[PDB]
Amino acid sequence: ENALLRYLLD
Amino acid sequence: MVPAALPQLTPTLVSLLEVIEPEVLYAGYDSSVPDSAWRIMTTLNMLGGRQVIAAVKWAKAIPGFRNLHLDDQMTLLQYSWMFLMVFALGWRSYRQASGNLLCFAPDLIINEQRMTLPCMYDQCKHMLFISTELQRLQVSYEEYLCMKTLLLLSSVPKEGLKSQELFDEIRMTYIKELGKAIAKRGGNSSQNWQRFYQLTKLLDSMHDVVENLLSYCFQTFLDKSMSIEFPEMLAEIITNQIPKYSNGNIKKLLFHQ
Ligand SMILES: C[C@@H]1C[C@H]2[C@@H]3CCC4=CC(=O)C=C[C@]4(C)[C@@]3(F)[C@@H](O)C[C@]2(C)[C@@]1(O)C(=O)CO
Repeated sequence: ENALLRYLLD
Repeated sequence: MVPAALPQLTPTLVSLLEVIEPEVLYAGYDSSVPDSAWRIMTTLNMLGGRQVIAAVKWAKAIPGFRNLHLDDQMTLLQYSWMFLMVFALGWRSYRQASGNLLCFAPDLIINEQRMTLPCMYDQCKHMLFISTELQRLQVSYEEYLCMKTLLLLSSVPKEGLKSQELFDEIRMTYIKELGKAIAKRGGNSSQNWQRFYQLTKLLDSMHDVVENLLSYCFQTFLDKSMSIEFPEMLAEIITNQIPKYSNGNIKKLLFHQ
């Protein structure tokens, strides 16, 4: 549900 | 002539903020298109997604941010992105146009005529407002940087964050940094009190501005028949933000009653 934002944050 | 060199950091938060502030992005605007509110809105959203990605990279570098629970980090960015985007649009519009024109990017400046097209009028008034306040108050770059960090930390889940104590600490560091930025101007104690009051009133006023803008963002996002496009990054954030907004979960952290 938050793949893109989670990817950036990691 | 001088040698190439990176600017000298100092052990202060504002010095770090200055070095991590993302560079102003160009839209890569194809000005050959005809003038139309729907086309403009899509163009603004595509620029917005690029700015939001830059803002996420900026937030990760803010001391302590990455130490908050990952869920807190996502939530803070989902709740605050519009604040960060509108405040920076306000800064560009103030520095480049004294708050008279919407300066989205150096190659995307929306003039009075375009701002007054039928379906641009209302949203542009809301978008330009904060720029007029930055102009009125003659906000400095150091004040702006501190205030912009406070906007990342101005909206939280009603039930609290997972790393609440750390968040409160970080937020207070930037409140203090704003005071230092005001004080560095060299005013007397009374003037410092007055200016801090005025700038925190400005911060508080951002919530009602953002309410006006999210109403457009969410409606243009949801009503696919309007054919206004959003890039993936933004679409994902908005998809996740709407349920929190509509359930009344987004709690504003106001300085004043
Ligand atoms: C009125 C709203 C508020 C607008 C946003 C205001 C903040 C902003 C500043 C920028 O530098 C670039 C894009 C954004 C982030 C934005 F301009 C676009 O995304 C279009 C936007 C959502 C809006 O125009 C629409 O809903 C259009 O669909």
